[PDB]
Formats: sequence, structure tokens, C-alpha cells
Amino acid sequence: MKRTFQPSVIKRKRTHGFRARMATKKGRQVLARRRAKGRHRLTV
Amino acid sequence: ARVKRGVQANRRHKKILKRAKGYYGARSRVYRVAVQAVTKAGQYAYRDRRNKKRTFRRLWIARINAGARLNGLSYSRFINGMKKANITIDRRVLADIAMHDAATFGALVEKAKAEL
Amino acid sequence: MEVTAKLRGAAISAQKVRLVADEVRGKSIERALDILTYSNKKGAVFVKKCLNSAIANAEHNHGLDIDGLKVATIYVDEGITLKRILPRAKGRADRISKRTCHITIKVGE
Amino acid sequence: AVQKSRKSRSRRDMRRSHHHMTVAELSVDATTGEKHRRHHMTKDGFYRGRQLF
RNA sequence: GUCAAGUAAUGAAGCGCACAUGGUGGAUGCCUUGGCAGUCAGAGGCGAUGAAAGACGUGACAGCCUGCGAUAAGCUUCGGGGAGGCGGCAAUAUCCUGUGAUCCGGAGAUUUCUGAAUGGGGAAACCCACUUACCAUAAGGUAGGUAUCUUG
RNA sequence: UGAAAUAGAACCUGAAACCGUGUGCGUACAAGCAGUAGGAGCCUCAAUUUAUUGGGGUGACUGCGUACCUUUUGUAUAAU
RNA sequence: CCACUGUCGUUGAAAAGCCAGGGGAUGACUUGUGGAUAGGGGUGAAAGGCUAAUCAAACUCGGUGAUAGCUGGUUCUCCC
RNA sequence: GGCUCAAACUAGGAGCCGAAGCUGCGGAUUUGAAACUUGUUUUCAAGUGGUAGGGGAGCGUUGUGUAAGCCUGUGAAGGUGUGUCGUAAGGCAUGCUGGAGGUAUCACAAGAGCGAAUGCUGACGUGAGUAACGAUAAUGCGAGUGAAAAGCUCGCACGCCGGAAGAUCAAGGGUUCCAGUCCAACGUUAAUCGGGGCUGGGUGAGUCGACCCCUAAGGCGAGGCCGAAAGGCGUAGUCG
Ligand SMILES: [Mg+2]
Ligand SMILES: [Mg+2]
Repeated sequence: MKRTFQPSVIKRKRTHGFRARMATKKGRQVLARRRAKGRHRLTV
Repeated sequence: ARVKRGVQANRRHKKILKRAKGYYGARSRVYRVAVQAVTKAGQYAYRDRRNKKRTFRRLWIARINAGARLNGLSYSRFINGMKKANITIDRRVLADIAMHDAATFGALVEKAKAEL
Repeated sequence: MEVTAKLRGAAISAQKVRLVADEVRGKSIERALDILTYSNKKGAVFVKKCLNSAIANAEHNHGLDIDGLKVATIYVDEGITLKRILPRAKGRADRISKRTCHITIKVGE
Repeated sequence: AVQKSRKSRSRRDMRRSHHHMTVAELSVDATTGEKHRRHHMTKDGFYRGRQLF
């Protein structure tokens, strides 16, 4: 049956992407937190 | 000062498993089962140190009864005859004489029977 | 003396190879080779390969007469297990042991 | 539906006291002299003094 | 020697216990390249001269890590040093080196693209420009400039 | 080769659970926490002027004997 | 597109299916792509339904080692 | 079991069995009492079942000092046997293994002792060589290659789909595509085969699509409005 993840690149990059993170103060805090943890993947 | 438990735990478990040599299955191999089997073995041994003194008197009395009935007396009359004759020979020695020296036990029966 | 061959790491369960080993233990080299070449068990190909290697060792490295040889001792030991995941129904997983075995054969007079 | 205690290794091996590999009957072919499974042709096609290839 | 009556021993499909000898496994002991808590001092920022963080490249040599940026394991210079050397996994080849290499310290040069990202836009590492000067004659190349806000 | 290779690369040491092989003894008429107290026989080392003791392995046969923890008034408990 | 009945399956082929039947099938229809509404909030032809296999208050992190008159566990030895 | 002038009952008598009770013998220990008097000695008397719990005395382990000591390649720690000593925790010696450390004694400090917590991690059992091998569209044989062929290739025959189980895409994936080579692992079996490993190759546009021009929903939004801050809204626009 239909499952929860239905991938779409535009939708992924528009809800979770780098510019979407940088558009908000809270998204920039997400990025600051990911960089402080040292993640090799900042954004999808 | 961190203490590792490995070496002492090992030697501790080896003492128990060594006392459990010859037991069946897990009882000689695995510690949780061996340690109960060793404790129960000690409990049985403590109880049977007491019970062995009862069992051997049981055996001596049986042999003395047989020896006396061979000579025409029961155990309860033979022991009474010994106590009346002031003979202090214990049941262990009397059973030994009855088993391994029939003529001497005949003589003892004669003494008891003369005392009655 | 006793000449050894080892077949460490055969991709099969030692419980399976043990039935083959029990039938060739103590027999002469010829009888044992007959049993192994006409067995229908997979473990027999491994036991036969190890036995052939041991015979060749006894003939080349020790100069023994393979006419008087016999399977002096044989045993199978457990090898390293490969661990795999088996999916089951309802999203539950099982572990799978892909067992291997070590075959030791010693031939001698 | 499942065991209430693990089986002992002794009982596990008594249940395997009937496991046994099958041993084939063998004969010598009269013509070639070769060993073969009884009532089966040799690896090279001989059975009871008769070629097959 | 027959018969009768009575009564031993021997058995192992397999299994148990002990010992011997292995397999598996990776405890223990020893060890350390890594951590943890402080003391005495220093310092307390980096960034429009483009940061932090990245993407993509870059080698004689396929990948990754390290360094570096189309001048791409590096270029110039100033000092140190004196025999080896071309970063690691990790060697191999061509070679360099007393005409002083590799290496270390100071300074400089180069420094792609993204990112405050700042010419506009955007699903970051992409798309699309305007303009000044010069060169080319074709469909471009080189060097710049072009965000917003505040204060003058 | 190496001092060493059951130091051979899954590599120092290499425990236990677990699984083999070998040797000795026991075990196919007998009912249960598998031990314990006795105890025959066998096997094996030593003595000993030579089958007797001592040590080790096994244990026919007899008596007794319903795990452990927790929690309970109270548990072999068919309670955890 | 849906999901009325039954068998099967229930450590499934499947964390909701298969098979045989069943309903709607030009409509208040189904469906693609993009977008909007966010947690005491949303959305709901209303079942407390649904809001990423999570819903009478999502998820993640933090307060936080919440609190727990409750349950479990609590490790060497001997003497009074 | 079996029992009938009992092996039942009543009333008496004499023997004996019978407990970890009492006595005997040996040993330990608590308290008290007496004396060479901080165990220095001997005694004596009364004691010594024990949960919750109170009191007393110790064992071992890691680490610090003692210790620039002492031990140790003539073999440390650890492992694994054996012998021996102590009431116990445990100590001592020693064979084998091991191959570089250990630590007397007395103090001192604890990450100081595990069988349980449906405890945590890893390893390995039992179930058991048991269930299953994922659509009942289906296979047979001959050749080839190969260590090996039911499964690969080729051939003949058979069967299945055919509003697909054929073909073209979008989305999503990202090399899976093609050739050669390999068969450990992966593939629910084998495999010479593969969407597996390894090495090479392969994607060619003015017209197909994107980019680009344009806008929808909906975003962002010089100035502007609003709001403790953060921010929220919104014009022109700019994206989509
Ligand atoms: Mg090792
Ligand atoms: Mg849901």
C-alpha cells in the first residue's frame, strides 16, 4: 500500500534545503547546531 | 583507583566449579547451577554426619540380634544380660565379634544367658 | 608417525560433516576413499579433499607407503560463523548463523 | 508449542543416535576392473560387460 | 558324555563422569596512539582585502585522508639547518639534492565556486545580466564597477 | 625465517559458556532437585619382598534427600 | 476509486494482504504536479477521526538524574 | 504387606529400640572470676539455633608512600593443574602455559568483592538439522563450456503473458547500461550465471526536454503599517 515517504526533489529542497534553512532565524539555528555537532550533511 | 573484578571473580568461580567436579550436566559446568549444588552437597553432608552415627548403630544392632538369635537369645534379652553382667563392650565391637568371631560371641551369649 | 591435513573454513555445518567423518574414522585409506567418493553428502567432498591432501602429505613430505595407511584420527570442529539477518513477517528480524567447520585428518600406520 | 526447559546435551545426542550416513554398495566391473555402484554403470559407461558410448 | 536344576560373566544404538588433546570465543594480564581533572602564565576573537562552514578540483600514479587553489602536496624572498628527499594508508616509477634539496620559522604572491554573499534571481556550490576601459572581428577575451542600511 | 610460527597476518596472552576426538570406568528390569553418607567391582600410579596398603578415576548396590532468589502468616510450590 | 461477506493467512508473500464474490463508476467522481493551514493548534459530510506504521493533545531536544508512601534489585568472611 | 488364644482392645509387669536432648572423648569460641598478668601463661563457671536489626573482628582487590628498595628472561603479570596451611573470607609453594613486568611489611585512599534487578554489552547454546526456500505460468532432452551443470549459453520441443508479464516516458533512483574477467561474500539451493567483485567502455541536439520569455496558487518583499525583543503584515515589485 502507499507508504509514508513519497520522494520529490523539489519538495525536499523547498521544505528542508539550504536556502529554506537560511531564510529563517530558526533554520539558521538548525544550521549552527548541525555545524557545532560537526555533521558532514548540513542540509538535504 | 578503578578496580577490575576479572581476576578475583575468575578465581572465586573456579573454587566453586572445582568443588562441583563430577556433577551431572550444568551442575559441574555452569556457575549458577554449580554453586547451588555445592551448597546442597554441604547441607546433605552436615545432615549425614549426624545420620551416619544412627545408621551404623542400626547396623551393629542388626548384626548383634542375628548373632544372639544364632545362640538362642534375642537382642533385647542379650543386651539386658550384658548390662546385668556389667559388660561394657560397645555395640560396634560386639557386632565386629559377632561377624568375625563366632565362638567368642557364643561365650558372650553364655555370660548374658547365665545372668538371666 | 601421523600425518595431518587441515581444511579450516569449509562452508558447511560441522554437525553435517560429523556424520561423514564417523564412517571413515579408523578405516583404511582405500575403503575410506570409496565411502567418500560414493557418498551423497556434501560433507564427503570436503572430507575427501582433506583426506587426499593428507595422503599426499604422507607420501611427499614424509615418504610413507600409502598402501599401509589408515585414517588414524579425524574430527570436525566449528569454524567462524557468518551472521546474517533474515526478515520475517510484521517487520521482525531473525539472526542467521551460516556455520563453517574445520576438518582435521591424521593418517598413519 | 515450546519447551519448558532447555534439553540436555545428553538427550539431544540420544535423539541423534539414529542419524547415520548411507554407505553405497560397490562392485568391480568384469571388463574394466573398475569400482562402481552396484547395479549402476561405471563412470565411463560400462555395465555388465556392455558399453553405452 | 547326556539330561535336569541353580547361578556368574560378557555385551553399548547411544549416553554419563574424569582426564588428555583441540575448535570456537575473546575474558584476563600487560600495553598505548586517546581521553579526564587541574595549576601557573598568555590570549580572548575571525569577516566586504569575502569569514566560519563547505562544493569541486589539484599528483607520475585508481580511491580515501592531509595539504593546496587553474601559479592548485604548491610559487618568490628572508633567516635556520647540513644530507638526504618528492605528505599518510603505501609502495612503485621518473627524478631532485653540497650550484645546499627535503625540513623548520618570518614575510609575500596565487587564492576556482558556494556561503553575510553583496549586480538580479535561485532547489547552496547554479541560471541570467547591465555597465566602464582596452583588445579581437566576429558570436568573444582582460581589468574593473553595479546589494542594502546608517553617518556624514 | 625467526628466540619463539597452537608469534603466520582474523597473528601477544588466549579464561568461560559452547562444540569435537581419544583413553578408563559405569550404564539397555529400572521410577523423581541428580546430591550425600556408606559401599562391591574394575582401571591406573606408587611403594611393599609382592595383589596388601596408600594416592587418583569410575560407582553396581543401600539409607536419606521436593533447586535458588524474592515476597509472605505460610512456598517443592502450579507465586516472582 | 472503494471495501459489504467468507475462506485463507496471523513467527504472513504483507506491521492490514490474497482469492472468490461485492459497491460507485459524468460525479457531492477519481487522479498528477505545486502550494496553504501546526500542537490545546490545525483539519474533520463528526468516527475523538486524521495531523509521516505515533493522537482524549504529534515529534525532537531541553527543564530532567521530573516525582514514585509503589514494585524489583542491592556484590567478601567469621564472632556476640 | 499382612494380622484373629493378634501383629486388635482392656488392665497390669519386664526388657529393648529410639533425637542434633543428656553423658563420654577431642577441638574452637563469647562473657565473667582468679593468679608471671594489654595472648604470658594456665584454669574454672556459665554460655555459643536465628529473620529484621544492633555490636565486634578480619580477608582479598586497585592505587599512594615505604621503594633509586626487593623480586624478576636462571622467566613478572595473567592462564591452567597439583600440593599444603588457616574458623572463614583466603594464604603459601610448585608443575605446565606465558613472555615483561610484579611487589614484602606497615600505614593511607577506594570506581573494593555480584547469581538474580522481565538489569546492560558481547559470545554461545536449546528448539533442530526442525519450519521454511515468497504466487501451482512448467518444463523435457541433445550439445557446449567448465573442477563440477536441473538452474549458464546454443538448439529443438513444450508452457505462460499479450489494455501485458510487450513498448515510450514523467517521478524516484544513479551506472544498475555494454563488454571482458572472477565466484570467496551477496543471490533464500548449485552456479561456469548475475542488478555481485574487478577492469575498461558507453550518454553527441538551433528543432526533444530543461534553461530562457510569461504569468497562477502561493512566497519574498526599497519604502509603508504593526509589534517588549524575536518578529507579523503589506505597496511597487520580484520570484514561483
Ligand atoms: Mg593469540
Ligand atoms: Mg497514522
